[PDB]
Amino acid sequence: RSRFKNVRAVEMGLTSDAKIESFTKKKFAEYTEDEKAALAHNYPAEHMEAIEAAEAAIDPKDLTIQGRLRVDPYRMPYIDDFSEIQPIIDKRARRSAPPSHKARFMDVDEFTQDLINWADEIRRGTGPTDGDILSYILERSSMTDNNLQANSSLAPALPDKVPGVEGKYRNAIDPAD
Amino acid sequence: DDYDAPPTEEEKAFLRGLEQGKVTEYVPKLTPDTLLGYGPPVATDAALGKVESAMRTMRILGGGLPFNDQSGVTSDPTAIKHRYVHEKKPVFFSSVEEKEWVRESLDKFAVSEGPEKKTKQKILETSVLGKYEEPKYVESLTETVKMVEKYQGGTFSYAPSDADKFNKKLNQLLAAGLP
Amino acid sequence: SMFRAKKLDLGCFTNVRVLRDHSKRKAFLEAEPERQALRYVIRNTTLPARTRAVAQLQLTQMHAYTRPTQIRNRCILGGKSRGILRDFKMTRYNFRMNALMGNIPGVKKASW
Amino acid sequence: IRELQKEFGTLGLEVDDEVDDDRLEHLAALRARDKGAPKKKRTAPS
Amino acid sequence: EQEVIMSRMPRSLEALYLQPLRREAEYGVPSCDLQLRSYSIRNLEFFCDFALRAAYYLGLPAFGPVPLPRMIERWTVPKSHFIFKKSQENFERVTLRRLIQIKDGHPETVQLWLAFLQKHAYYGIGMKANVWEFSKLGVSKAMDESKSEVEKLLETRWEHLSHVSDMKGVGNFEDFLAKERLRISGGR
Amino acid sequence: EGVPVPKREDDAKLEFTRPYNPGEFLSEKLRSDDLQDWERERYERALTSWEQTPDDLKRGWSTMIRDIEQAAAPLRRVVMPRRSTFWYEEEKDTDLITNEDGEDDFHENDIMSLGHGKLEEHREFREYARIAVWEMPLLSKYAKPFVPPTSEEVLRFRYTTYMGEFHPADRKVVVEFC
Amino acid sequence: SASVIFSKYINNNNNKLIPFKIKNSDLGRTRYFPPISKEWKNSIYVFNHNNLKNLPLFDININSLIKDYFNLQFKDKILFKKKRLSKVKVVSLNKIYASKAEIKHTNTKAILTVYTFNREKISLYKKIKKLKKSFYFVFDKIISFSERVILSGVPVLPWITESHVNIWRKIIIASLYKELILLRKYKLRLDLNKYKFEEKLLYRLNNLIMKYYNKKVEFNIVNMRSFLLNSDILTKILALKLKNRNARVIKIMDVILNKANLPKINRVQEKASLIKSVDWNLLENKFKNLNLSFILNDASYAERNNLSELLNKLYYNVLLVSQKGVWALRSPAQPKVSSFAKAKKYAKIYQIIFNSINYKNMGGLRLEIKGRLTKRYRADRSLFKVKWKGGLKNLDSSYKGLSSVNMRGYAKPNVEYSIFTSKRRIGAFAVKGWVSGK
RNA sequence: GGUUCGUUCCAUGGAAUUAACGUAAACCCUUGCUUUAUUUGUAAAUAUUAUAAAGCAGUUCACCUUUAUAUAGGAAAUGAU
Ligand SMILES: [K+]
Ligand SMILES: [Mg+2]
Ligand SMILES: [Mg+2]
Ligand SMILES: [Mg+2]
Repeated sequence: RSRFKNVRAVEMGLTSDAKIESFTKKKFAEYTEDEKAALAHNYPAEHMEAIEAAEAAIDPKDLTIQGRLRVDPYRMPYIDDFSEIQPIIDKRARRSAPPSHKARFMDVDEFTQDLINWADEIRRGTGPTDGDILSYILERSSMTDNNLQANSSLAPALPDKVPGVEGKYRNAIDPAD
Repeated sequence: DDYDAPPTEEEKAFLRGLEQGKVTEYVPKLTPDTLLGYGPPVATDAALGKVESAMRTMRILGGGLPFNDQSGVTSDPTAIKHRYVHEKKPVFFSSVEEKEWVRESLDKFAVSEGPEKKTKQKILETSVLGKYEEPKYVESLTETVKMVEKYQGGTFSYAPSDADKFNKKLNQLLAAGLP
Repeated sequence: SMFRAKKLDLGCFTNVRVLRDHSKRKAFLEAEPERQALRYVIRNTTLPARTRAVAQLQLTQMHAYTRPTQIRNRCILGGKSRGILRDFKMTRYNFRMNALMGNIPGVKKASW
Repeated sequence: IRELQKEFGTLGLEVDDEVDDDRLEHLAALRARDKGAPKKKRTAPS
Repeated sequence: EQEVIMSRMPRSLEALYLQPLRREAEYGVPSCDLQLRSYSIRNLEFFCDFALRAAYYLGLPAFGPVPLPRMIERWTVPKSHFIFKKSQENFERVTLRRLIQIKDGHPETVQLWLAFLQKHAYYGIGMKANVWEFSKLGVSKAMDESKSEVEKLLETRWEHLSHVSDMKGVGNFEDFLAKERLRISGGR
Repeated sequence: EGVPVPKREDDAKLEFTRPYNPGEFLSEKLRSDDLQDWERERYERALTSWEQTPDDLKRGWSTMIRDIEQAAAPLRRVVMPRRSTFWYEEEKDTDLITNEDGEDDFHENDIMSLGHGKLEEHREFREYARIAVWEMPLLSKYAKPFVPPTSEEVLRFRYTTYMGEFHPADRKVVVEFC
Repeated sequence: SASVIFSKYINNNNNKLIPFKIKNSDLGRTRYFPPISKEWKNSIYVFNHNNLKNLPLFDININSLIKDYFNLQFKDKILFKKKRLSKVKVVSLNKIYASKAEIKHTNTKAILTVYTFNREKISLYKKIKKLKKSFYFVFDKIISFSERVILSGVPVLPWITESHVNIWRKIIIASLYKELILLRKYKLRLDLNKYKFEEKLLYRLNNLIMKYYNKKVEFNIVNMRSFLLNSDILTKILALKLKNRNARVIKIMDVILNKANLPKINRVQEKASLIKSVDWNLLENKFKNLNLSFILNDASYAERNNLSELLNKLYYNVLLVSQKGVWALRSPAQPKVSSFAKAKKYAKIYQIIFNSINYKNMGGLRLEIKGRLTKRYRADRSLFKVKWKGGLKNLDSSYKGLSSVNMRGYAKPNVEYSIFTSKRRIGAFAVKGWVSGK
């Protein structure tokens, strides 16, 4: 006897060990050599290492004898690879460099040089566009830290129109007033 | 005339990237070295359990903070310099990247690379080798001093300094009740 | 008076008696091993009578602050000493108000 | 707050101690109507 | 430059929508008793599932989650800060817990399982583990032969700790550890 | 000591009190007041080069700074607070005063704080699904099969861990042999 | 052979075999399990409780510390602001408001959550945006006009050292001093407001708060679009308003309430109950025998043996196109991502995640003011005012009948209660506030 | 004017139509059942005590009686459960 009962495997017609193998190879066939190449050409190197190991760890015989469907309240409501980090539905990424301790807020002299440096970087790629001027008030650091873009701890914002919230409100205020 | 133009479509799309975020990369990485420091400090026969108990002792000397190798590299330079210099106590860095951030944050501050030789033996002596001082068996009940050391050596509540405070007053009393 | 720290170190609710019970917990921490050697020599009936009489007289000369029975838990938010809960360092009341707001983790109103 | 005003005081940032600043305003108001504290006596009563 | 019709998805992703697979123990001798605790169930119940998924990849056959008897503390406090004692109300603190037992698990492998769980611990859960290991006679010798083996593994770990020459603030080393472990623990 | 007095001696001396052009600025700078001799040569070559250009070139400069002054004119204008204002009713900082035009309107782009606790709980379920799809499989490369103890392994020690927590009971070692 | 002790733990095998039973009874959907972090401020469990008895007291210290951190402002001398040295107490409202922190404790770190309403950025951004676009364009011409007059001969190069740049940099400032101080003034004030949420300044606050929990603290600051979505920020805004002696108490409540927009509702349908019927679309009712050995064994469908295909018929797959189709992978520094990360469309995923969140829309509001809020400086009886807009009930349970999960056994999951205490020149007063979610 | 444990519900009024709180609902413990889990609990075991997560369940059906025909109630160890 094993840890599990064969009651569920004997009714379908998998009483024998050789019968369970015909089901695994038919239902849980391993990836073909062609699929691996295509799968290794789309995903990066590191992501492929975890895939090849999972197909060796998770043997197909386990999925047949004891594999069941997940119905718990913690199952993910959708299917996704979770390969990258998405804007809203994922925690904000932190890939910046640590801040400088000796950094200080620029002065009128240092501020001018930074403003001059910004005017020469955009004049090397009329004049400054609205996107460059808008990327200077929100991304140009005014600290003596070599224009560091520190990782923000601000939680990711929500979509422009949240599902379940949009389409239900009317603005009582009137511009004519 | 005080009118402000509504946010343009270009500007809206730009703010989204900052607020909502962008599609960054993610690289899986998991090796025993990335798990070293979070393991259980157990005195097993497996070297992994003993290497973790030594890492734990370095954290008690460093201040006792947990081994957090995923919450950044910042720290307190003004306080680590005082502890490392004005108090002359050790300092524990969860990673080398955190060690170089305090260097680039202080004006001419030098942090020793590694501990000294003796400090490495004192850690392996008790945390890894586990060398104790067997409490001897006292037969006669009149052996006051010997009997006290027996009890003080069989419990971690009495520290080396507390036992000395005890033995100081005890020996003072025994000597004051003689002819 | 001699045990009161010249520089206040208490970070909780400060009081006249909270500042007095804190000075006793520190004075007892320093003299506990010494005070436990006098109580051991007094109870050891194997030592000479004079040895036990000298320890009995020296224990009586210890300052009151050194005595551990003088220590009494006090609320870290109100400073009272009556009806204090050891698990929260607060009065029965301050525990209630904080438990309802959600400041005490785990505590919930009980119904059964 | 006094240890926060010194950590950010090197960057030129300021912050009002709403508690202490309020305690000082209450004392100043009393001196306006002659209700403050008396001169601390530092000698035996005689 | 063509399209390949994938027959199925990676097994790693398909295993996330099935119940946590479990390995079969040949002998059934416990090698670890991990007991999780929390004041809520949605994080405890969830982490218990995540733990079983890690014990399958490591070959550790896990058994559980076994729901242990919940611990209930009770306090009855007066609703008023004064004379009004005739009106009281009951409070409590229910501790919900589980138990994941690992049988026939390699000692070192179990420590990886436990290390992986602490790094990715779910907020609001307290974990306690008891590890069982077999050993031969003569522990004194064994613990002495493995001094050099541990020195080679710590060669690249000594960088964490750094101190001035002839540390004077520590004084008595063994006494420093004892009283510095109390401060961190909170007194005992 | 004594009753506290106000601290009114707080001010930042502006470098220049009025806009100076290259000529006037260099002239005042090169008044032989206090500077290195060699350093005074740099300014001199600059001033000499400044007084070598056509008048029109100099004229344009004078108008260029006046075109910048008008570009930053609406940024130093004291906006008058609205009659029925809510935020700037007692705001003594003229700078922050805006028009209060559509500043408190709901654009249907946010949920309540209670909803952010369930959304932040999903951002964590993905963080744990990303670990169980990409990082857990790598744990199988370092696992070792269990081997039953031989006839010489007669002891069964027990060690307790609290997973990164200091508990005084984490020092006991139980041993049981037959 | 085997050890005698290794055999005494094998014989103790009375385990119960997993039955894999077949469900014959219909199952209803589970309740809405609210977040755990909203029940208690500290979501923690420690095996040694000596690290748990101070948390209620630290909270006050932390909240007061974080409150003062979001109020940090430059010294007027640093920005050449010509401070007005008045003896009055300015009551400023255009600052960053914060809520009571909510900490998620672990043995390794602590995640400190705080909801803010950045009211300073709303003004600084719009004002600095008034600066014409020609300013930067005309300023770029001065950099080219000064590199042909001062750093040239007759009307970056190897014969131009950095010594000449120092003097060349002052002339521009000599003629644009009063202009650069203005731009720099708003640029710094915006960056300060921006760095309070980034690591450039949070690493300094982490140290001060790290001395209480003895752990590295991670922040999850959340930005709110309107201040009416959090009771902590709302009761603090109304409190600062009433601190003035001339504040019209009753009229300030009407302005705040009028700024609260409630969604349209069908009264008859909102209060209508739900009948209990078996939902045969539930994953538990669809397949009553969850064993894959029975679902994939040609039960009803044909040639769907593949497990992946089955999952696609139950969950929305993002990788595939057309919701149901097939996965087509292309055949044979830069970021390490997939070759289809851009093709993935999270249009319906956003609609699945935000529909499973309850109490999103604000449906209730209640403001209570009680205390000494008179004008004249004399002894006068207390004042009490109450206003509300919408209901604070739990509609899912009060009308429909669905089971809810009360917080701490007595509180409704959808209501946020907060109290703020202040004082006038004549006495103390409080401001309570309830905000509810539909 | 009837009805209901209840401003519950129906009808009706030459003035009504509605909202919030309380009520109600829901929740916690408890009861039967279904599924999950089997240690530190259980003699054995193919699992039935215990432990505890979620879900279902009632006045529902049957019988009898019933106004203005609109709203319903009774019976209680010998209908089911
Ligand atoms: K000892
Ligand atoms: Mg009527
Ligand atoms: Mg057992
Ligand atoms: Mg049962």
